[PDB]
Amino acid sequence: LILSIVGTSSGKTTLITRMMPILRERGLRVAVVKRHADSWKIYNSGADVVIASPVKLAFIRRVSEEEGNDLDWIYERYLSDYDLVITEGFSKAGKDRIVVVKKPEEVEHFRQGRILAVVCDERVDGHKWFRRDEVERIAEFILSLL
Amino acid sequence: LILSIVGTSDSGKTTLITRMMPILRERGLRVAVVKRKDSWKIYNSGADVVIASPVKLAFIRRVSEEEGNDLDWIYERYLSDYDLVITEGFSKAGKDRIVVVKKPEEVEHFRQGRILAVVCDERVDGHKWFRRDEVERIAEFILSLLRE
Ligand SMILES: [Cl-]
Ligand SMILES: [Pr+3]
Repeated sequence: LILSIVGTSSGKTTLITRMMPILRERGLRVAVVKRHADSWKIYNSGADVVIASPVKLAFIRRVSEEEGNDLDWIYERYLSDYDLVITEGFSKAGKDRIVVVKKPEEVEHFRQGRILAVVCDERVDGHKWFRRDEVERIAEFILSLL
Repeated sequence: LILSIVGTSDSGKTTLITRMMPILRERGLRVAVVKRKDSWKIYNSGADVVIASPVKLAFIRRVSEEEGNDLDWIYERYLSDYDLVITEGFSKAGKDRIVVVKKPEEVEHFRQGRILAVVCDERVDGHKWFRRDEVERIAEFILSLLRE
């Protein structure tokens, strides 16, 4: 499953990070794609880099514009083994999304794909509506989607 | 093809790699090097993380210790479309290697795989030999082995 969590400036991050223990406890492997719209010397010289450590691996590579803006390429190439892929932002990709906002009027901004739910403290009309701190229920909602 | 750059000077390995890189790349070779705040928060919470931008992508992910130590596992997941993979270290993995040392007798400590050449300011016996400065010659040597 690929799902976008989108909305206004750090409410999105808190939701993702707070839901994460619950999603992982159910046995999901999860990746999060965040778009920005030494090893540096090596990278800067022309090489893509893997940095390997006992418990963490990092891979930094040049991509063409067409690759870097292509969510489904990124997924097919590197994330095909994951149960759940969540984007933070990547709204233009038109994936089904959860919209996380401060004010209900902001929801309107994010109709670039299908709105599965809205997370807001104030009443949101016209959508399935979760309050920001209902992390368990929102996680359960995502688990239902699969 | 995976080539290790091994030896006694951390800085001299890294310098040889970066000086050679523009020459290797001008041949339209695709090269990768393997070496030993919100995305950090997401990572800590238990997600693997992709940071995407129009021309650069970073994939940060949890591994077991054996996976992270395993060059072939890394090659498969990540590196199968490169024309050349360079390793900075990983001497004990036994890949063919270029050995970069200060003193000729240090060469003896890097015999875990095939020694293709030795980089040393002082002449070394029993191996193909370049000085530290001969970056174009060492780069070409690497291009040559690729074409065989
Ligand atoms: Cl080494
Ligand atoms: Pr309710």
